[PDB]
Amino acid sequence: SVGFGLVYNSVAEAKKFEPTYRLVRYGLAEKVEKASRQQRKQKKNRDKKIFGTGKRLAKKVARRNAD
Amino acid sequence: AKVHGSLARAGKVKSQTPKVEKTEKPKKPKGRAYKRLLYTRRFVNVTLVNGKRRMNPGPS
Amino acid sequence: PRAPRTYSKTYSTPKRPYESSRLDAELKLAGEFGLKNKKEIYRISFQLSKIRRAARDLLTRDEKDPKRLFEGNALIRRLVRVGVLSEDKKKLDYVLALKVEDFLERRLQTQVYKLGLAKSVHHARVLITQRHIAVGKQIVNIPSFMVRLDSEKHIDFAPTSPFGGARPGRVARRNAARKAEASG
Amino acid sequence: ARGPKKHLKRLAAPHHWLLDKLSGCYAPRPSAGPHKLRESLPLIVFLRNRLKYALNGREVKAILMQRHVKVDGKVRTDTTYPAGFMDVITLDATNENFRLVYDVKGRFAVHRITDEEASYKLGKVKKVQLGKKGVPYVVTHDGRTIRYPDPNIKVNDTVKIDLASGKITDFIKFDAGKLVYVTGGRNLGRIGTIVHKERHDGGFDLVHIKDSLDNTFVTRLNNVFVIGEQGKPYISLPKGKGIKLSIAEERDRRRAQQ
Amino acid sequence: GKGKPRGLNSARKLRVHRRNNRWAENNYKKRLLGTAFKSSPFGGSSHAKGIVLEKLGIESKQPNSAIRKCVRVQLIKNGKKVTAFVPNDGCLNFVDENDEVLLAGFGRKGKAKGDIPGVRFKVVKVSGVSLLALWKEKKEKPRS
RNA sequence: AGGAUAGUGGCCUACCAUGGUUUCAACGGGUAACGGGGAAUAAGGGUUCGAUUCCGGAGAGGGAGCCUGAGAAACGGCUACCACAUCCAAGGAAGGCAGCAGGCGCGCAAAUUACCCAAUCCUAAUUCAGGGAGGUAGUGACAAUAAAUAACGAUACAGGGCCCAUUCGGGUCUUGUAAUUGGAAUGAGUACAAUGUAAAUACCUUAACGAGGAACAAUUGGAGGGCAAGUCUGGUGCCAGCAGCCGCGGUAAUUCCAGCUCCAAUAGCGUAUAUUAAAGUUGUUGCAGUUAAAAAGCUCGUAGUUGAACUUUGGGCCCGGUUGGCC
RNA sequence: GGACUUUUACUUUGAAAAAAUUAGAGUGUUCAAAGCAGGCGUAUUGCUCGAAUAUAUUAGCAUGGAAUAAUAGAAUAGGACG
Ligand SMILES: [Mg+2]
Ligand SMILES: [Mg+2]
Ligand SMILES: [Mg+2]
Ligand SMILES: [Mg+2]
Ligand SMILES: [Mg+2]
Ligand SMILES: [Mg+2]
Ligand SMILES: [Mg+2]
Ligand SMILES: [Mg+2]
Ligand SMILES: [Mg+2]
Ligand SMILES: [Mg+2]
Ligand SMILES: [Mg+2]
Ligand SMILES: [Mg+2]
Ligand SMILES: [Mg+2]
Ligand SMILES: [Mg+2]
Ligand SMILES: [Mg+2]
Ligand SMILES: [Mg+2]
Ligand SMILES: [Mg+2]
Ligand SMILES: [Mg+2]
Ligand SMILES: [Mg+2]
Ligand SMILES: [Mg+2]
Ligand SMILES: [Mg+2]
Ligand SMILES: [Mg+2]
Ligand SMILES: [Mg+2]
Ligand SMILES: [Mg+2]
Repeated sequence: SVGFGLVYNSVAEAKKFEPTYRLVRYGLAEKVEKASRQQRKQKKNRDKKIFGTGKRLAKKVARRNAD
Repeated sequence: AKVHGSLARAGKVKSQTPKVEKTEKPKKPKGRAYKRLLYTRRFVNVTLVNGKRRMNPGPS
Repeated sequence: PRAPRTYSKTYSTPKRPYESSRLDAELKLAGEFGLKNKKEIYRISFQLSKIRRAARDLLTRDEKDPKRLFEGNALIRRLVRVGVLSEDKKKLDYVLALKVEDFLERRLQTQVYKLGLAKSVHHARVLITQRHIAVGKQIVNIPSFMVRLDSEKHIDFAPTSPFGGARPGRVARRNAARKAEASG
Repeated sequence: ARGPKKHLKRLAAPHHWLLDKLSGCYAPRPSAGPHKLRESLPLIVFLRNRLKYALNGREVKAILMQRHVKVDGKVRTDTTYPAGFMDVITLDATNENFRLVYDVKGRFAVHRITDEEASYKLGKVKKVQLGKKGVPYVVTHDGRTIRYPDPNIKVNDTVKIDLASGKITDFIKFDAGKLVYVTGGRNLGRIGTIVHKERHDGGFDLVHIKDSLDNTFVTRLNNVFVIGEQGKPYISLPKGKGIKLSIAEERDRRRAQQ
Repeated sequence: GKGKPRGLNSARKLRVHRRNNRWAENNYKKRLLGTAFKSSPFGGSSHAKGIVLEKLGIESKQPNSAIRKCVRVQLIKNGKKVTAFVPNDGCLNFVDENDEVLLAGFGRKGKAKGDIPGVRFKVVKVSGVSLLALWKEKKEKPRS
């Protein structure tokens, strides 16, 4: 079988130049758990609809919920 | 012209044919073995060469 | 919007479907060389038609032409390399005078049969398909291989196969299990 | 349509980049720079496809962003900076120096040069003009503007550039008996010692050009780059030195060394 | 001089003469007038779906004494009425009425084929099931 | 001459002249017409197609107008009208999938509301973020490439030479057939693992398992001719039906419906439609015109096509290249 | 740099005619359709060949030829040399 191999000068260079998928494949780093792409995009499209932080809107709707 | 007819006769012969069930035969090989057996049945075993090598004779 | 993969057809059906001369000639060829369709003969005749067309449109040009010299030498070299064309016949007209049995004589099936590890071209076919062969040190399971006139010194059984050792085999191991049961 | 294009599909890229037709729909579009995108070489394809020093655009970016590579003395940390003819590329790591010259097949070669040769470049002047306040200036083939030139420097001449400053050390004129580099067209890459040029006032001045093996040809004046007089060149020529071997003698040499 | 001009500057004459004499043909005139697009029931298509109106007992031509068991079917896209010959034996008992049939040409490129006077189409599928599979009972007719 | 434009220009305005195109096809109409690179078929010439992976245009439901900006007459940007159409506590508000999936219709006719930025590239203030662009997988007999569905023995018949030439005795070596029988070989298919990959599924590797027939079982069309392969059996009886064409069928069907056998191609085969060759049945190459279709009733005649011969030849002298030619 | 300089058609050569496709050179995708890869060492440090070429009409451009087919010239000499 035939492949491709890379040795570095140090694990510092290895961890600054190797991709994260190969690092977590070797078990050197931890694969960060993320929400799916659809959920991320839905969150971004929901946050596009608010102008600013939205805390004032949140307290106003929590006031207006009773009426 | 005759646009009419006897539409009750459709499928007459197909219904009248006695159902003859297929006999079960030894399995005939498929592929390179079949080309091999055709080659043998035509050339080295030339069994029926009657005058000019007929292929599907009548029983006579 | 990616570059399309190029593909080609490798054969051509004849014009007249049913003529007894072509039919029984190619059936003799298929029986003598152990083929499963007429498609192999059609493919070989297609390659031969292309080679003959190249030889024709090279011969229309006169000699001392760089294109004729270059591509005629290349084609002659490729044919004498695969061994379909003998070393004396290197004059670009024997290339036209070739026939399909010269090409079919270089397939791995008939080459195994000539080397005598099969005793029949059908035995060679099933051996090649069942991976009990190695043209160099690599297993090949294609009968239409067109050995390159240097590989016959290396056509032999595969090392990781029965008739090459290192394991008996499936039904042999089974029979060893059944006879060990009878031993018990 | 509607403005400038920012993409470049594969099968539309120039063929001398030797980009494979598979492995992606797109090609690295050279950014705007000193050269036309047709007669250019991005640093990504130069580092990845010619030198094999990287495998991805991500790795090329990782090389560039730490200011390793510099071209013409400037760092130029851009992935698609158009490197053109006779641009020098200095890699202080590995202490390597390349000069972008065409091989005779018409593609850019990995012509490793020394440091004293990397300390300069030649430029073909495209126009001489008078700037504001009567300052004369020239424009080289890579868009460099050099003010206060020698008054004898006319168009279609070659100037030697200091490459640390933008000054002119000396210059080669344009007439018969001058060693030229063919940069453009069918004869791109040959080197052929001008015999004479024909004028044709109204467009496309032609020049007749004969290599060391006496095989003559002709070229438009746009594609010619004079690089010195006959014999000694002002730069280091790559392997072959622009002979344009026929296919017959090429395969004879391939059968010779094998 | 064999009729036609032979001069080196006489290409226009030959071109327009060939254009007119090409109009004198059948397939060229038909393709350029678009009779398939205008005066064909199928509109130039290979097949067409329709709704069965009734069953006809169309007589064969002479010399041949037979009844060919065709059907009247109204095409969905054009609304045109069309007579289609149901091919095999007993297959008229699968296409009863208001069936949604597929029709094809018969192979004569718009001509009435044989002894069947004035039909040009054959039935291929009825209710989404093919007639030869129905005839060899590999399948059977759907609900309705 | 002026306005306007980023600029040229009837681009627009004022004044002035009467010009401009056309049988060398203007103008108008049609196109089931985006153009090209190209595709199919081709002895040559050619014929047909090109919505479609690249380039260049035009469009964002139909028109029109415009802000911003270097760049838009922009539509995943606004404004109006027209056509459809959404939600309302009827006051009003919000619309443009010819982007990716997907859903109705329309149809002879075309797939998942999946995963990911890991590659190819692009954008940004920018190594880092984003990208239904793109890639990956799913559906997929659109087309192409390779290629299983068995191989080898031993026994029982039937040959062809050769040893014996001792009656017809053995038969060595044989090429086929078997309600004869054996051990081997193998992948399809599961699957520990590893590889693979952004992560997976597959592929290539590989433990273990995994052929003996009733299995792990190859179809499609046909057997009068054209055009490969039945004067075999049963049924029907100008009926049913077959038949691209000629034709078969009316009580002895080589053509229908079946069985048996055989044939052609083979994981592919048939059918319909369109087109190419066949078609020298569009004829430039290369048709025909007395009678098969076709010389205009006859002559003149413009455009068009075509158009007699004739003008430096011959003789020398050298030079040097290629192919040869023993050497 | 000049003064002038009969006009073409035709044909040769060359520049130009995007890539992909087509033909085609090389190359073990295991064969092949493909792809443009790869190959060779003491494999411990590395070395190295490639990714050709051809066609791509017509139009336009430059160039050699000058037969073939046209065109013009000095004839009430307001002709050439000078
Ligand atoms: Mg770019
Ligand atoms: Mg003429
Ligand atoms: Mg004006
Ligand atoms: Mg005006
Ligand atoms: Mg249209
Ligand atoms: Mg486009
Ligand atoms: Mg637009
Ligand atoms: Mg719409
Ligand atoms: Mg708009
Ligand atoms: Mg939209
Ligand atoms: Mg959609
Ligand atoms: Mg059958
Ligand atoms: Mg039948
Ligand atoms: Mg026959
Ligand atoms: Mg008749
Ligand atoms: Mg028949
Ligand atoms: Mg039958
Ligand atoms: Mg012909
Ligand atoms: Mg005729
Ligand atoms: Mg007549
Ligand atoms: Mg007359
Ligand atoms: Mg006239
Ligand atoms: Mg004339
Ligand atoms: Mg010309």
